Amino acid sequence: LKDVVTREYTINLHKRLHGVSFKKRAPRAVKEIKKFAKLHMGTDDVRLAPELNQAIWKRGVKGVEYRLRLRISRKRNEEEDAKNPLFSYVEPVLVASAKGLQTVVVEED
Amino acid sequence: SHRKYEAPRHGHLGFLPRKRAASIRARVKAFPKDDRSKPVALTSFLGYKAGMTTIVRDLDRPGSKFHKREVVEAVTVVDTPPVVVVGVVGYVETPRGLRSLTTVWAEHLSDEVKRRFYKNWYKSKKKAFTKYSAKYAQDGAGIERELARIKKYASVVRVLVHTQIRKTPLAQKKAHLAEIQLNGGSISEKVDWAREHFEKTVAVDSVFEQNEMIDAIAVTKGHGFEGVTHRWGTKKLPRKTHRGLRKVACIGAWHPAHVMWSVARAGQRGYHSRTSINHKIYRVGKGDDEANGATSFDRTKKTITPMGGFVHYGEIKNDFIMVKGCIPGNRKRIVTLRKSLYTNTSRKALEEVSLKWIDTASKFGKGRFQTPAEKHAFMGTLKKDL
RNA sequence: UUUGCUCCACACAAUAUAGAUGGAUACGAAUAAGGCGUCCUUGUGGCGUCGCUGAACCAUAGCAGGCUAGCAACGGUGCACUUGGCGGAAAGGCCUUGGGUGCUUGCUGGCGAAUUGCAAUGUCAUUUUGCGUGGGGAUAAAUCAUUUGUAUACGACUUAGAUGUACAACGGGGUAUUGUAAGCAGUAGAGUAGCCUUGGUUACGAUCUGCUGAGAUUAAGCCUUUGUUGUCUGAUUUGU
RNA sequence: GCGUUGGAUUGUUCACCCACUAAUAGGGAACGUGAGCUGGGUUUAGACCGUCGUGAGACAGGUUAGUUUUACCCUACUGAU
RNA sequence: GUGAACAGCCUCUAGUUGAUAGAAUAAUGUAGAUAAGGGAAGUCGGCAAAAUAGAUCCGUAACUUCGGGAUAAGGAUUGGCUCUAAGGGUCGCGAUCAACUU
RNA sequence: CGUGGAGGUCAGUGACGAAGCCUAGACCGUAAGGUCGGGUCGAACGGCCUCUAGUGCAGAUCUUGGUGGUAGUAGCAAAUAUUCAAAUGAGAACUUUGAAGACUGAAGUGGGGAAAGGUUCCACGUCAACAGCAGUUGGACGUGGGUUAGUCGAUCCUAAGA
RNA sequence: GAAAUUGUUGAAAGGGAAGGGCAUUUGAUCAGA
Ligand SMILES: [Mg+2]
Ligand SMILES: [Mg+2]
Ligand SMILES: [Mg+2]
Ligand SMILES: [Mg+2]
Ligand SMILES: [Mg+2]
Ligand SMILES: [Mg+2]
Ligand SMILES: [Mg+2]
Ligand SMILES: [Mg+2]
Ligand SMILES: [Mg+2]
Ligand SMILES: [Mg+2]
Ligand SMILES: [Mg+2]
Ligand SMILES: [Mg+2]
Ligand SMILES: [Mg+2]
Ligand SMILES: [Mg+2]
Ligand SMILES: [Mg+2]
Ligand SMILES: [Mg+2]
Ligand SMILES: [Mg+2]
Ligand SMILES: [Mg+2]
Ligand SMILES: [Mg+2]
Ligand SMILES: [Mg+2]
Ligand SMILES: [Mg+2]
Ligand SMILES: [Mg+2]
Ligand SMILES: [Mg+2]
Ligand SMILES: [Mg+2]
Ligand SMILES: [Mg+2]
Ligand SMILES: [Mg+2]
Ligand SMILES: [Mg+2]
Ligand SMILES: [Mg+2]
Ligand SMILES: [Mg+2]
Ligand SMILES: [Mg+2]
Ligand SMILES: [Mg+2]
Ligand SMILES: [Mg+2]
Ligand SMILES: [Mg+2]
Ligand SMILES: [Mg+2]
Ligand SMILES: [Mg+2]
Ligand SMILES: [Mg+2]
Ligand SMILES: [Mg+2]
Ligand SMILES: [Mg+2]
Ligand SMILES: [Mg+2]
Ligand SMILES: [Mg+2]
Ligand SMILES: [Mg+2]
Ligand SMILES: [Mg+2]
Ligand SMILES: [Mg+2]
Ligand SMILES: [Mg+2]
Ligand SMILES: [Mg+2]
Repeated sequence: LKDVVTREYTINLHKRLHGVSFKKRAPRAVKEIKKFAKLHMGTDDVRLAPELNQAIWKRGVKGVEYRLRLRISRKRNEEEDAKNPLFSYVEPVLVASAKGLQTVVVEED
Repeated sequence: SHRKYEAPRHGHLGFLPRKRAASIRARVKAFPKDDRSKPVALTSFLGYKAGMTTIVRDLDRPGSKFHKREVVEAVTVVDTPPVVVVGVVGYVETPRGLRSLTTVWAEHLSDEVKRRFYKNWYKSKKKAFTKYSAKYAQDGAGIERELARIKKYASVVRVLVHTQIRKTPLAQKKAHLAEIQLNGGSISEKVDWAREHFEKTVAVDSVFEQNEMIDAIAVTKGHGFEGVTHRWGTKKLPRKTHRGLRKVACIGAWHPAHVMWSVARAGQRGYHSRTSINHKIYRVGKGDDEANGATSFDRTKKTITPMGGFVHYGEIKNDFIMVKGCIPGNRKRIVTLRKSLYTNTSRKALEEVSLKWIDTASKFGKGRFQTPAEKHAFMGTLKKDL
């Protein structure tokens, strides 16, 4: 929980965005992905790749994909302040389909 | 001046205040009158509302247009695994009412009921009843002394029972503990029954039987804050009404110069204690009995659980009570089934119902099939399997 | 817990007092009837007696009650022990056994008291709290934060969470909804246009057919889970 | 104790009739009730008519059109800590 | 682009992305919708809403100032695809060129 | 009884502290009021006999100024809509750049002008106030720069009219 | 450098207002002799 580690997850954005207002669905997806990375890595400092933001917004504000395959890498940072010396970086995986995939440890990068 | 057109008032002033119940487990406020000739028995039982289904049965009602004909009836299924007896309370009569003289507990309390005594179980040291259980050290002199006091006094005897939630599909994991009055004579014999049944289970069939009229005591489903139109059934105001129409137009005369308690006001709806009487038991089914949902007319080997499971509840794996119609409370809520307070002989009671068929189609939609075997038989082979 | 908590004993400090100043001294019932005593033939009995208020009964003498010497009798009373029993309406009291100790004004002596100055409540009771000295005892929770949705405007409620039939995220299965996916193929296709081995070929073609009740979605307040991955000691507060 | 209605006409209270009904009782509560509504009537200003008035104008006569404001306080009430 | 269209809807150039935000999803609201069966019984009053609606073809009453009424009323049709027919210019019946409308 | 000012007087008080102000501290008077102490303060002021008046406040929906409770309340909800990252910075929902998602949809949320405004234009610096949140940004603040005509206008003509 | 109004500190009281009069208790405070 206090080490550097990378894992690939699938997030059920469909069930996380059920019934959400249409103008708030993609922003809500961003916030749910941050909450997802915080739950899985313990890090409050979650940063999303702009490619991941593009993946979220790919179909506009309401057309969020039901499932997204994310690569979440908990890494350490050293900067002006400690401020959660661990942070998570979330990137898209760019698979053909995000169905039928389990959480895996990347083990390489 | 007078109302100018008479109409009954909206709502029942006897169910006031329309406030939230103080507990999620509705209190039994009256037990059956004790008949000290019968054997010692629980007067009530604890269960969990699983869901509703429908049955078909021949009506036995001479003189009715549907005598000896088939009728379809809604039924409520209450999951009722055996309750564990863990204690006994003695009640002495006083000029100020009933007063609990003392309570004697079982020596060993399972974690199910021990969780009831904690707000934060996981981080506690679980010391509850640790010093009490030492009262059973060598001969249980203190335990026998307390039971002797209960016999010497305590004109009313109630056992402490708790549900086994671990046997239900519920995630709660914290048992429900309640006092059930022991009817059946000889206060001494009541105490003996309690002591002998300490740490032991009492099944629902030892309390209830087929065709019996029972009362359901439960906290109704909550709906939060509600306007007068749906809380009290008042007439919707016309479309032309400025400032809204889901209101009562006149909430009072000039005098008394006060809004009166009897005027419909917006507020909490639901989550009220209700005690609804005269629900007939249609089945006292047993969890170990596969073909729970079968009848002598059906013979299909199926349990009471609908296809896909009871919606928002799960599968029935225990003993269960199927009562006719509906009872207060929503699915997964603890309910208390108590024996009737009076002897009903009305030809509606005293009717011996025999179920012909119990619906086990999915309640998650317009379920078309009673069993997976029937679905396979109708649909034939599919691509994935079958 | 920078030695915390509780109980008991003692001492010392406070704290006040809806108001101690010998004793709240226990049948029940009736009242155009009873109480007590007694007797028998035991009753709704006979006989006797009482009331006419507690104006009683008990207690009551001793430096606010001292120190002593005897007599008489085995009584009375206080204390702390102790035997056993009864009492649940709010019992927390009532009764009883035994020994020990002190007092005894039941009676008879010896000593003391002063000057608080001619009165001044002239301080004697019990209520809580704190502290210190000893002895005895026990070794938790709740809340916030996170979590659930049987709850809910917010509070509140109801769940879960320190290594497990644990929880979560995914995945699988069931259930359910729609209605047959994409792709490929076809001696299907109204025809039109070409070509020549003029009985077939090529191009275009809504659509049709097959793979295909397929594909998609399915808890967000559905059910289930021998799978994969992960999580599991942060904060605050509470003592008779 | 319990109920005492659905409608045609009329702004209407009233009235009247149709009809159901066990019954279609009478009343009060600032002729309950407009920061509850509505605004048909009445009840400003526009306009028409009839009668009256020389006239301006009048009419408890008719007719048509005519802004219905504010609660976040206190209490009361309903629920909630 | 659709379309009769400077309508509505989508887009290119250009411009803007500015309106205090975050979290929840009670009542009552404001704005937008739907509703079994009945169909104005509501109400002063059909207020509000609904229904109708484009185009092509058919058919169209009383009355009338003969102009209208009239889109009276009341019917039918409309997609896609593959075709068929008709409607032109210029040059010397042939050659060549060309756009939509029916 | 008290107030502003005046004649007289006490050769009155006072920078060793006048006046004023504060003071559940003291004294006198039935009272209007008077006197004293303590604090604060800094330049004047008082007793008595008289003179004099713009001489005494609780009010007038009084006048002017100041301040509350309401109340951290009503509310900051029309114009579809924002999001990710980096840079800058003490600080970023709001600045800049990049990326993405949208809109105006040519009767524009585009490009120019007339009236009007008057420097708002542009650069640099810059955030106390203002931009009903914010702000490192700005039509703000500070300092400067900037408007080039024989041909475009005015200028000239006449119009209603003056 | 007043008052309204306000913060802190200290003191006190407080069952649907508060304030007032007479009298005394209690606490605090104080002059006179
Ligand atoms: Mg919704
Ligand atoms: Mg009436
Ligand atoms: Mg209902
Ligand atoms: Mg209105
Ligand atoms: Mg269902
Ligand atoms: Mg009235
Ligand atoms: Mg009113
Ligand atoms: Mg009004
Ligand atoms: Mg009215
Ligand atoms: Mg009107
Ligand atoms: Mg008028
Ligand atoms: Mg005339
Ligand atoms: Mg066109
Ligand atoms: Mg309808
Ligand atoms: Mg219909
Ligand atoms: Mg109809
Ligand atoms: Mg009508
Ligand atoms: Mg009506
Ligand atoms: Mg009418
Ligand atoms: Mg209309
Ligand atoms: Mg027509
Ligand atoms: Mg006509
Ligand atoms: Mg003057
Ligand atoms: Mg001075
Ligand atoms: Mg003062
Ligand atoms: Mg000076
Ligand atoms: Mg004056
Ligand atoms: Mg004044
Ligand atoms: Mg006055
Ligand atoms: Mg005033
Ligand atoms: Mg003023
Ligand atoms: Mg607000
Ligand atoms: Mg608003
Ligand atoms: Mg907006
Ligand atoms: Mg940008
Ligand atoms: Mg638009
Ligand atoms: Mg657009
Ligand atoms: Mg500028
Ligand atoms: Mg601002
Ligand atoms: Mg600011
Ligand atoms: Mg800066
Ligand atoms: Mg400037
Ligand atoms: Mg020129
Ligand atoms: Mg100053
Ligand atoms: Mg002040």
